[PDB]
Amino acid sequence: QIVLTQSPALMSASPGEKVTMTCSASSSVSNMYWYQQKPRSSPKPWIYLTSNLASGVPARFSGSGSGTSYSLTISSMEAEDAATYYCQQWSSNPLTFGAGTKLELKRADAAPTVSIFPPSSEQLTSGGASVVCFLNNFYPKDINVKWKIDGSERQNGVLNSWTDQDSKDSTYSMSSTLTLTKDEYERHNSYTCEATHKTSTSPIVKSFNRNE
Amino acid sequence: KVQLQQSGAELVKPGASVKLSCKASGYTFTEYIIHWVKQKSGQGLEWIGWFYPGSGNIKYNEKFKDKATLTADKSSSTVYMELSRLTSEDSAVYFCARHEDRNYYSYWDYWGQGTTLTVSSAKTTPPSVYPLAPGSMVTLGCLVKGYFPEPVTVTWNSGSLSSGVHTFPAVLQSDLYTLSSSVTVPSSTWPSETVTCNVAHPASSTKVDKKIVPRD
Repeated sequence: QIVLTQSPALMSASPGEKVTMTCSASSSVSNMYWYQQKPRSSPKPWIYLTSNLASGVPARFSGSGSGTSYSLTISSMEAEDAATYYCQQWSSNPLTFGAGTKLELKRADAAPTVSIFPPSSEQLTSGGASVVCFLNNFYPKDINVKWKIDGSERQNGVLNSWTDQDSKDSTYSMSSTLTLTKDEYERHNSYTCEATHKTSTSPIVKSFNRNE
Repeated sequence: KVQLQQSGAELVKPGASVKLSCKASGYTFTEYIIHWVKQKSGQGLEWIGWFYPGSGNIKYNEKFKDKATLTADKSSSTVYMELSRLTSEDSAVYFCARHEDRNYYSYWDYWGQGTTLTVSSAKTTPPSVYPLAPGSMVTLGCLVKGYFPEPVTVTWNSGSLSSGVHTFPAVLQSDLYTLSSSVTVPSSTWPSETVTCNVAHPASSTKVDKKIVPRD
């Protein structure tokens, strides 16, 4: 039943850097068990019996605790280590987990490649208009999208979605959608996708016109 | 080799029941204990109970005492979990896991993938697939809007375009899911050759291929 409290869920670490996660428990516990989980995948056992290291795991990982505060430590961070790590307890009943800490690969900050798309001729024929705007391959994760039509901020009707970190280059990507009526879209002229990122001292703009 | 295989994703109306199955193979069924875990999409893990075949011994997480029933076939080496009186907050991904019977020096060494139960009154809905062409490196994409059951499948040229692809997670615009996918290819590649995104929504068995064409 014991409540398991984990350290900063959003943790950032570059290759080489040493990482430390801690799992705090509400009541005293005999041993702690850690698991790893990848983007929508079955969680695999990582560290069992407080510090034994399960089957599959590199020795750069290490467990410790032996009390009411336990910890998982990576000595040398690597790219294949980005994941969410959970801590489980076996001592009391019922069996409980932590909330999880999502480890993340810190790398050089990259600016996004922005692309905007007018509605397809199919969507208009069925009475509908969706202006998509892709923001591909950037770091860090935090970014804001600002839509503009005829030079004014469209506040509602927006729709954002994020992919997880890329296993190759460790960047993120973002799809922003703007769904309008076929009639409301066939009225304004300029459609701007204004994106703000920490890398640049100005927002990256991609716009188009219906009169094309 | 040890393998645990679970039933496919499900969509049930609130109130009814569902029977999730975990099929073991490659090891003696009556030597390991099967646990069940719930992970509401996004949130963390939660234990529901265990089942030991042979003794037929059960022990539910006492939150899910009235929610779940653990049975087993044993002739097929298969553990069952039934959920009854389903509501909206039962929508989650359910795992099964294996642990040795008399060890203590063991762990949950093998898991059997997820099963994404969806509890909703929404009707099963095929998707609308729209191509997205622009107007040195050329980004394309297609929009998949207005489908419900989940999930969908997006490839480009039957999987002949793998790298440089970004398929984005779905979101509910109103009470239907919308998904977007992108591919980036050299200017020499397109529009001089065909690009066709392939969408498959298995819950409705639709299978759609949309050629990306430049505009007039």
